[PDB]
Amino acid sequence: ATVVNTPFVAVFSNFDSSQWEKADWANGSVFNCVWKPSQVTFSNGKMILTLDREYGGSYPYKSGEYRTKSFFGYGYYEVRMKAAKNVGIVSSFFTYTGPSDNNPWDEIDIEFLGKDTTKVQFNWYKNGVGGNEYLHNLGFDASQDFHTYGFEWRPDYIDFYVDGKKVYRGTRNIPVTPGKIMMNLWPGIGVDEWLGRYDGRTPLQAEYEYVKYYPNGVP
Repeated sequence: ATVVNTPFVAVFSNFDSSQWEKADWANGSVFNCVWKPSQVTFSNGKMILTLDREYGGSYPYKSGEYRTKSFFGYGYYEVRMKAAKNVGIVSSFFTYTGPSDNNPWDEIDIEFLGKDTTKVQFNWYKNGVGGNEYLHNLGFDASQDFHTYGFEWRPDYIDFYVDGKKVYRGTRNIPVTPGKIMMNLWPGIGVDEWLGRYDGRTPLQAEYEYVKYYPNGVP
């Protein structure tokens, strides 16, 4: 149960599966899918999250959320990934803790709004209060090939990276509490102005090659 304070590397072409959990429940909130383990699969060196229709469940859609068992502190978080492109959905890479862990809801998000994959959205929560949505123009299409994305999280700031280059700093209401690293793919509900309305189109997938955490350095 020690916060991880040493380098962590999961390359999904070859990694210790035992450090991870597939979600098998519904997040609720603005997410119009249930998580199933069946929707997290592995091929071509990649972890694949697949949003697909769901049959006779309580949700119209199923999808995948993959989550570390460990909690991680201040430092540099990096994902290499290729977002799903579709109106109304999100592909993500983020850190999260909250009341499951007797913690405040402290979270740092990098989210690719399917409706426009030339943009990446940064956000974060502290004690359950967000309101930091910043949309960055990538200058390429995030769904077209893999790129790396990341943040150095520190007590006073979060610095956002795209392909090894720092493009933004947030300073307001920075989270404090070590979180689990997670990736998910979902259709939104009740959030049309933000995501567009979800199409209902399936299957859709987001693909990830790795996740790395460095307690010390940046690029």
